[PDB]
Amino acid sequence: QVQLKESGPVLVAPSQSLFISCTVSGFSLTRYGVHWVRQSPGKGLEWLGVIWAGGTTNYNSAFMSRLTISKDNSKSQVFLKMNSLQTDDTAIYYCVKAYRNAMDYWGQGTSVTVSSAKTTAPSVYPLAPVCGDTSGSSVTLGCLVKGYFPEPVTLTWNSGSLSSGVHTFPAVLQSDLYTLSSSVTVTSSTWPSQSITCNVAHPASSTKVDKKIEPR
Amino acid sequence: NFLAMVDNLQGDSGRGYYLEMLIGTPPQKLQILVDTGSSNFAVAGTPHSYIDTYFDTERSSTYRSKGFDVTVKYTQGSWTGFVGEDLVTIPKGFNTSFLVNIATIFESENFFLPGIKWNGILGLAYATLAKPSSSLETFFDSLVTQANIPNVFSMQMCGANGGSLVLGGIEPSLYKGDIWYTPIKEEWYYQIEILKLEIGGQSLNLDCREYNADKAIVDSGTTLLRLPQKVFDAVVEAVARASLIPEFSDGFWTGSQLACWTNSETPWSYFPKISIYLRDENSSRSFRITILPQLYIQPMMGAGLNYECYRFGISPSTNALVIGATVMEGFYVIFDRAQKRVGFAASPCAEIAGAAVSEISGPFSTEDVASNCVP
Amino acid sequence: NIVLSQSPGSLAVSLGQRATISCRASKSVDTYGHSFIHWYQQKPGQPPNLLIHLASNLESGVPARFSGRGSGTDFTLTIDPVEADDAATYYCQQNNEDPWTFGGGTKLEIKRADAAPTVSIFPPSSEQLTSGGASVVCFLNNFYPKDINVKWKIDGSERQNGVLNSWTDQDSKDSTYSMSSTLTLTKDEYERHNSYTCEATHKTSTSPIVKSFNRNE
Ligand SMILES: CN1C(=O)C[C@@](C)(c2cccc(NC(=O)c3ccc(OCC(F)(F)F)cn3)c2)N=C1N
Repeated sequence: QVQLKESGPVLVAPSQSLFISCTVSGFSLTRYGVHWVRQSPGKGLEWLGVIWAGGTTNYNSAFMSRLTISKDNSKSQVFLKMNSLQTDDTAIYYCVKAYRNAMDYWGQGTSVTVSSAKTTAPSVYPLAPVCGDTSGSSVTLGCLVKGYFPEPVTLTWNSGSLSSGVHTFPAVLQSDLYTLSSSVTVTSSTWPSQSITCNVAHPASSTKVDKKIEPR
Repeated sequence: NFLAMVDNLQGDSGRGYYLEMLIGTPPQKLQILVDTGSSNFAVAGTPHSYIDTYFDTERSSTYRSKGFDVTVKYTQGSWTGFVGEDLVTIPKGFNTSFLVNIATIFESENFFLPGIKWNGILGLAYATLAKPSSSLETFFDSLVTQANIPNVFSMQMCGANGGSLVLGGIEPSLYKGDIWYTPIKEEWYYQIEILKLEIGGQSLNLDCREYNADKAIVDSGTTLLRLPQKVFDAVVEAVARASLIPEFSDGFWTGSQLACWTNSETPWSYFPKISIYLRDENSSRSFRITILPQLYIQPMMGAGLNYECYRFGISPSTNALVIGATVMEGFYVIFDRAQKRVGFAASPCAEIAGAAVSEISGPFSTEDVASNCVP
Repeated sequence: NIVLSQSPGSLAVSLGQRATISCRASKSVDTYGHSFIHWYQQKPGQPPNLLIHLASNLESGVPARFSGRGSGTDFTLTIDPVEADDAATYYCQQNNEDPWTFGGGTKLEIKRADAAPTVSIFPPSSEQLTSGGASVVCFLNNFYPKDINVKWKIDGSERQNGVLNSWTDQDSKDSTYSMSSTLTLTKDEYERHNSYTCEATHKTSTSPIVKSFNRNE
């Protein structure tokens, strides 16, 4: 089974250097090229460059002054290094396996934020329904994750077991901090009989937070 | 005498096959493109950047003006000249001189292009295409009358080095195997009926009327195989399903880079054969002309290189399906006007490294296709 | 640089119908009669994924509902019949020349039946109040189409400042959208007032859906 996994700095200051690794599995770097591609709201998808089986690299000419791709066959790793970072280098960075005359398998991507702002843990709050509201056939609960930086956070319910009925909203940036929320809707016979918890991890600040939803 | 006409053409498909002709008195030597897609004999009558020589009427004692002009328009160009008549000799074939209609071109657009070696054109199609009208007797009609030769000519192109235009019949040394004949459907262009196209043994499954939609013609004055847009799309779609292009890797990272090849390596084995089925003179039967990749993946570079770049020899048309020089290079082509038929046979000169670049086979059944595919 | 331009930017198509999306290249992408252009699908939260190789070769394991056509500079991807799972953005990408480039993409919206939102309101948590903040949350869940308006009212009076809204991407299974609205205030401002109201207006009704609560009650 082919798999690619990116690992980079979630946050890096402007001017500073970006370094991302790509660890691959299920194919050999001695047989396949690996491409780098990034995606951002402002520039969309851009092909950055590639390192082929024999170690030849080809680059997007817009980036050649500052981009170096390399690999270590014996470590099953591919490396990207970029210099002279600017805020619009903020993007999700993907490593992608070469295939025929295109690309087949992508890693999940690594989020890179270029800025001088500091890392901040989020505050997590359980959102229970209005006190004394009618106990209907179903019930919606929520979780508010507020004042963090940078993206991303990951939010689950009951350690990921509870996935039916969940909506997790895209973070919005407000006064240079982030807020997102999630709702989950379950039957009346589910809550509050069963424990329901949101779990929120924020890599950049090494925080993992659990908040159980309690009737008000 | 047909043997004296062997190798009377020079040139290539890309810039044309041309025959040398002596015009007027004293004889002025010109280089005439052989064009089965038009019906006028017309030569440069004034200097032009892309021609070496022109016919000067004022210097021929035998030239006679016929008192009218002529104009020709086609897709991206045109020409205009004066009409007269004069004596012509074809050194290779017809040492006796004969009187022909001649248009002397004084103005043109996209007619004389850089790269050509000809300074005139010999249109060999029917009178109905002649300008200003069909009453301007064709060069070949004049020749038939005056030389009393049969109303048949045949053409071999060896550019796949020149070729042969045999005026008056067929030269047995120019083919092997049997001639297959398909009816001329309409006598204007050399229009024939295409029944089916096949890419690597797989038929396109288009309505056969799509191949004839406007018309399918045999045109020595067109370089490439030109296909109506819909047929083009189906063909290149089928070629991509059947081809086996290498994967991108070290030293090969764009599609463009597929064009040039080193170390005697060729792109041919990655590509499928292309077959055109034509209806036989017997209605129930068809035959099939095939071109190998050797013919439609065409080499590009001047001599003295140790690499080769190639171009795809097929392009879209807006209307006609044109069996251009691309394809005619694979076959001996007989324009039997006397019997309203076009013949095809394998050319022995059409070989690369002693291996054939084209095939012809039959009969195949026509039970599964309409009795007429020309709409 | 060969530039790829996709049209339209966004397209809504009913389940079971045909979707046709275009890609135009600024220069021919063809060599040897092959078009070096490829189609990818990108579902929300996932990387793009190759559907059609070399303009028209359907990748193995991609359903026959997907097909690609074109040559020269003009290409189309067709999805037929459209399914719910097809809610995603589609990209063409060329590599006839370097750099390899991608088009700006085309979002396919699945045009399901109109549906009214399910609306829920949430007072500040006792935890956030003990800590001196006051956020009021409204979730408007499982509606179609995406256009929706949320009004916040404090003691019957409308508030415009301090409101942050986020919409989910179209759901792969039920084709709905959901939206969240957060009204943020100081604890002291929040305790000055009694009634908090979020009002949702959506084309599924001429009157808003209203959800409300009274503080400390
Ligand atoms: C195909 N064909 C015709 O279209 C008319 C005719 C008289 C003929 C014979 C010899 C040369 C030409 N010239 C051309 O076909 C021609 C050349 C350049 C053209 O333009 C290309 C560009 F404008 F430069 F892009 C367009 N047409 C035409 N015979 C033909 N067989």
